[PDB]
Amino acid sequence: SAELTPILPFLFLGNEQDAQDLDTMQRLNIGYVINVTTHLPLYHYEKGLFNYKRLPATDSNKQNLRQYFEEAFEFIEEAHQCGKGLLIHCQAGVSRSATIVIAYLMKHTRMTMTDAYKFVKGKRPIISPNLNFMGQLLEFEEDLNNGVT
Amino acid sequence: SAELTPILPFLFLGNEQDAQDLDTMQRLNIGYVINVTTHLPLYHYEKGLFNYKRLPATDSNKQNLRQYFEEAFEFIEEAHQCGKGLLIHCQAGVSRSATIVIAYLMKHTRMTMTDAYKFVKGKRPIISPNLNFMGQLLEFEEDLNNGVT
Amino acid sequence: SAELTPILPFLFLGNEQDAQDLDTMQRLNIGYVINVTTHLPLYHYEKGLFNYKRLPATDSNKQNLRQYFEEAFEFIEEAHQCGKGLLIHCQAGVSRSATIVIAYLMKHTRMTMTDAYKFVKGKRPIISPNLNFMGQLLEFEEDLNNGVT
Amino acid sequence: SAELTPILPFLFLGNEQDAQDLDTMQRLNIGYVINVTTHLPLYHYEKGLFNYKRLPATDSNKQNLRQYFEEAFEFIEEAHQCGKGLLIHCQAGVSRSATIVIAYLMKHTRMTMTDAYKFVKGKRPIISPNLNFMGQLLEFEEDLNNGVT
Repeated sequence: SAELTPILPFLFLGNEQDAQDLDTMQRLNIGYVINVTTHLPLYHYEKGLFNYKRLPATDSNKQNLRQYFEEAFEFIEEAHQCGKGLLIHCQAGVSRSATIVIAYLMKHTRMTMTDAYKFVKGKRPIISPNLNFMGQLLEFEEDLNNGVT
Repeated sequence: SAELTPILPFLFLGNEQDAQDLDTMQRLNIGYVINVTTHLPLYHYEKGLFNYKRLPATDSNKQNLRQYFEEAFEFIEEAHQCGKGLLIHCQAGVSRSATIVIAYLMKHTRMTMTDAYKFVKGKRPIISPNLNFMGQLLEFEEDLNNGVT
Repeated sequence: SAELTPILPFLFLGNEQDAQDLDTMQRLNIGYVINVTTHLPLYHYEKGLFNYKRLPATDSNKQNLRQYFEEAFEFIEEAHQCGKGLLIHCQAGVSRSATIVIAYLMKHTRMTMTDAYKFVKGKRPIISPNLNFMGQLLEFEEDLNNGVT
Repeated sequence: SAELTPILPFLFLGNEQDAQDLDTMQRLNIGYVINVTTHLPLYHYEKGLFNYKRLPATDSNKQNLRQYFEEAFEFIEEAHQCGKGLLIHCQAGVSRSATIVIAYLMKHTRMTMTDAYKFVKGKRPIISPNLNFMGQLLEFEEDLNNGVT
């Protein structure tokens, strides 16, 4: 399967198997995990080693991900400001979780949607957010451009 | 091997190799060809069997295909009205030709983008991603949904 | 369906679906809703988040909309003077609600009836007030021109 | 967007780059151009497609733009009456051209300065600050509020 992807030094995009790799996460100084699924466990919750957030979304055509953008960015920024890394994952690292990372890059590194997509896809070539999510990323771009978030 | 792909009784999608299958073209009653590249030959041109239109695109970062939509739709319709089939092809991955097919299904059979995409990909499972064309289709969808002329 | 239409920075024209989209309304800083129907609910009334006004009109050939113009304008102006936006809707955003917006623009931005129509239609191409309403907009123009309101 | 900006059905605002987009101009039915610089070319002049007016300003300390308002309004109106669009452009930041657009909205659609500014910036989020033009618009607002001719 595809390896865990460093996006920034403190932000890693991955799949459910990555979220179980305790040794890798501790090597990378990860202290925060975002699980972008309704149904997966928070792996290693009971060892109390990470701070977790669930964004309980499906990968469907009606799922609203935009509603979770602000919360996710705040959590990435919490990890960032205290010098820890954050792992964000869904099942494959292809769609839900990639959409959140692209959006983070749009807001916080001011990349266009196209540039943030290519930035992530260059690092993790299997990403492919569904068209619903792609439409949300375009509306998010509009709203960022007009100062509307 | 493979061959060109039925989309509607009068509309077929294919790649570079598929366009060279003169036997399949005649059996499927294809009378019209759209070649969505600047550099490929008009296959079978010298035989004088078909009506051609070249849309001289590239599969590049800034290629505008929306500009050709109205012209391609008119030519599909002229074949439709004549009782002949039209093949639209580009190259391996069918990214440019699929973009125009999806557009035609969105405008003329009123499918949403996601539904037209799924309709085409169900028939033609390999569609190379192109973020630029995907964005032109999402904008074309917004325009159709808003009733823009 | 057509997307919600910003007419002015504090005035949005929409359909019944738009009036349910709580997240969009709060993003747009909407604090006021006008519902131009007799029979639809005031969506989200029970969350006590918006100020509402019902203009309980039908889309018929006998319906008097002029009688509601002054009330609607006062409400739009309440929203405007306190720095909030207003969403006005009927079922489709096509006829009743569009007529009210066109009339607001005639009185408060001094647009002719033709110019206010084209202004709204340019932003929301699906609008089409019925001929009864169009006749009322013309007599409203007369009364504005003569100072008779 | 990467092109000129609709303000009213017949009035568009843009920069140096936007003025060079001959396809966008024709598609939007722009027949008229106001170039608010002393030094830029009249783009597309040799094609004989458009009616031009140069307002030979600079974006400087003491540049008076108020002096051109009446002339620019007459030209906008001539286009409006003709059924054609008018593009007004200057350079990156659109400070001079936006000043004239805001002036026209204040005089002809009677928006307050702040509301006209917000209307334009909502459509065109980058407006370079110019304290001198802002002061001219504030004095023009006072004149209009006092009924000065």
